[PDB]
Amino acid sequence: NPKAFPLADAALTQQILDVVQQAANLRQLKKGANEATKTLNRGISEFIIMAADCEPIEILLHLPLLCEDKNVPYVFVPSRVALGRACGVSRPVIAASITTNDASAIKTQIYAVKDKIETLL
Amino acid sequence: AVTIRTRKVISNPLLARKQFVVDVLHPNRANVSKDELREKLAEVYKAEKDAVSVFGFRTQFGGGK
Amino acid sequence: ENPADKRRRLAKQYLENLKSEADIIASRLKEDVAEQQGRVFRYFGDKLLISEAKQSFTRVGENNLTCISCFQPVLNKYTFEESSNGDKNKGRLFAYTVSKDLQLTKYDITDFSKRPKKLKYAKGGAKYIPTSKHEYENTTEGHYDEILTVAASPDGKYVVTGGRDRKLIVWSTESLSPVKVIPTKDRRGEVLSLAFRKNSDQLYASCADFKIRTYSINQFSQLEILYGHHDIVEDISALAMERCVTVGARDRTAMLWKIPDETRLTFRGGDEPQKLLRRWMLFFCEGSIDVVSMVDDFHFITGSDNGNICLWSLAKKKPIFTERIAHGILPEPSFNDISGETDEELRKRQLQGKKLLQPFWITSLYAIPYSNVFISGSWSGSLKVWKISDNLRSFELLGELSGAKGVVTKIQVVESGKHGKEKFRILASIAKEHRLGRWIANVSGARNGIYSAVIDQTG
Amino acid sequence: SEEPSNVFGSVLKKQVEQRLEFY
Amino acid sequence: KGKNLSFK
Amino acid sequence: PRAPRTYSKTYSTPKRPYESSRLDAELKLAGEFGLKNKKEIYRISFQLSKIRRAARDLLTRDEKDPKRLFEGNALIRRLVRVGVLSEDKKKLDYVLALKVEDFLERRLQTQVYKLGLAKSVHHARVLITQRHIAVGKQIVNIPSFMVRLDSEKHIDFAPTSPFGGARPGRVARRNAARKAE
RNA sequence: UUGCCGUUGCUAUGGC
Repeated sequence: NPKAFPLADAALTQQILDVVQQAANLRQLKKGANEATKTLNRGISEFIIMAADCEPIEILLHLPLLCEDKNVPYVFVPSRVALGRACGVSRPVIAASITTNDASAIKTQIYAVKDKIETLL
Repeated sequence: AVTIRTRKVISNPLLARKQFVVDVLHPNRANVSKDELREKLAEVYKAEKDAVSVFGFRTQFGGGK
Repeated sequence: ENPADKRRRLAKQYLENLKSEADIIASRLKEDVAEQQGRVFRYFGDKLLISEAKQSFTRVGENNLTCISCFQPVLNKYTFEESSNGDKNKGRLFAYTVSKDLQLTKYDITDFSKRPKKLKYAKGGAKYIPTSKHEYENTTEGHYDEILTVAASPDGKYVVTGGRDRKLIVWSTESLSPVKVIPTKDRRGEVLSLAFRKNSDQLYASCADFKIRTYSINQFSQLEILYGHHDIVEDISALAMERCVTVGARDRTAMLWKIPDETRLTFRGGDEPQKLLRRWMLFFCEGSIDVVSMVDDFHFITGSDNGNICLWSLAKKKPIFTERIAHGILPEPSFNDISGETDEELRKRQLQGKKLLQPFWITSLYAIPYSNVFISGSWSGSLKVWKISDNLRSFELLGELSGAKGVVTKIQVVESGKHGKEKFRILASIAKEHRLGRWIANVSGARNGIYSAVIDQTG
Repeated sequence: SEEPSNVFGSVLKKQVEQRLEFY
Repeated sequence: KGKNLSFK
Repeated sequence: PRAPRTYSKTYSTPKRPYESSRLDAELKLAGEFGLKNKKEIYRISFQLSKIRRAARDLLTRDEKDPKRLFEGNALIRRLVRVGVLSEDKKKLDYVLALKVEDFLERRLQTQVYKLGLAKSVHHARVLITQRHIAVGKQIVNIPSFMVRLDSEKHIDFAPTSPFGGARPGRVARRNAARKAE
């Protein structure tokens, strides 16, 4: 019913906010909306995370359109402040993307959350 | 710097001494000679140098200790 | 006139002062050595008068003050000499502050009725950028990137500063002159917290490389490295003995180091909203542990980003007591801003009730050594003071100080006066943005300043 | 937005105007 | 319990 | 004649080494993981064979048996600790489903390539054999080291390494000097 | 009280 949908519960945000951090450390993370847009055009994203408190929220809703067109999972986290902190950047982040790499060291838990996010959808 | 630490200290008045295990950390240095240790131990325990014996030193693989 | 006689003279004068002040003499002498016995021996929380505290918020020059450090001289019983570096500094209280503007500033806080007065400062900049680009050549006299933390040597002879520039310079307290530069020797070992061993020269530094660095300030030489944290080490605290306690941030694990034995104790919270809600039949999952202050040699407290203040005992891995949402819930976003739709009801639907709401973070958490009281800080706009139970099994809210407005980066407490009657002054560095980064939305009324509050004891 | 408003459009332009003066 | 010293 | 001190072989020759698909498979495994010769492959296969044979024997036992429960739980615990077996597949049937490739990525060489410290498998082995890599406190020069989860989280360049913050190498300092002179 | 700019007392809080 809300434009923000689906919204992960408090537990799931923790595992989602987990994966993004190692992705940032492993250079497997793209931060910010326009980067997230680009990755969808190249089709190099497992899934993309968004903040539900984005000011305004309509700005990031174009990302859902791309994924469901491209059959990519997506999810919303309650706080952009928290999401940016996990991303490792000193500024709030409204949208982030995990890049495709079957050769990631953090492959296993990405597919783990990629399973839960799909169930959420 | 070089740091010297003593552990498992057992007073042995029967032999009239104190026995213990020496752990020396020496970053950026090959190792420490026995005389240098005996010096440090002598000031640490407030005893004469001649009353200090040190032996059986093995540096860990990779160095530094 | 041998030194033993001098000690005898100083000891004799010391006893005469105690006799003039006053069974009682025997008790005070025991208290003079209570610190060696690592137990809480300072029960004065009930005697504190929060309501009559004289609050003041002295501002400062630089933007985004990151840390403050206070130096209090203490008389040494073993030699009967004050910790003051020089005769001029006898009974002079000093506070040192740094910001993200690469400037270290010292202030004089001897007078509680009066307020901190600037004495000297040193400012860094692009002049100090290293040309070599190899780490070990990071021996430049000044800062060239943000400053995060400060520690003042208990001898009052040195103050040490660190930040995101992967280095540690120690400055002379009197002139703020850099005497030595200690590179961290890691590409990503950026200093995050500095804690000194009380009444001692050992410094413990927590860095962004997941490691703790132990230094000897007099020898100006590195001693040992501590590995074992699985994420950045945000905070570190110490007391007279070498049990430094640290927090691993997103690893969500508080960790105590026995340096002499080369052994460590692991502490984890492990709280889940599901069980908490069922036992109730808004609780937020703890995200990271950002602050730690060790109340006692066998006890310590931590602050989480879910607004949870947790008490710990070395015997038990799990927290013994928890205070959920200590600083409250962040104000909800405005409906006129959440959505661009004209219809208000459409905008209200985007607020999603209370799901979006999140708690304040515990930006600061400080406990007075071996005492029954500790202070917490956030950007809620008020400093909360708590008292631990006599059994050290739970704590309660003693009061609040609403003078501070902005993020409470870091807190200190200083006391003055006679043993029975002691006046307590709380110094808290206040900024407009969080120390580690600029994530926080600009808080209305937030100001970059040092908050000061003098509290009196009566009863 | 099914029924877009101009409240955000106003402030965004004001943000641009501040940038224009700065440069 | 032992003792600790540092030099050079 | 002192009672003999126990020793064991860590590998066994395959039943038919020359079968074509087997040669192609070992080629693939070695190139993916940069193995020096087939002997590592045989060692890993022998270890997997022992482990999964134990798993099969335990499965043959009826459920709720003290032996099945005890040794099965021990094997599952060891396998998850080494990182081979995922936390959510803690059952003997999944232990039966293991493959040599899994142990192969659990080789330290794979992780040092993998985390971004090295661009390639062979560069990774070069870094390991050259004492540029540290697990926690300890410098490791063995590419075959089997990494635990706590261990893989702590992989880094060693402090003494020129890449870990030490002074430049003999070659670098030599060239810098000759440039100075 | 403050890098700057104000208000409020004779001290306390508003803006970048």
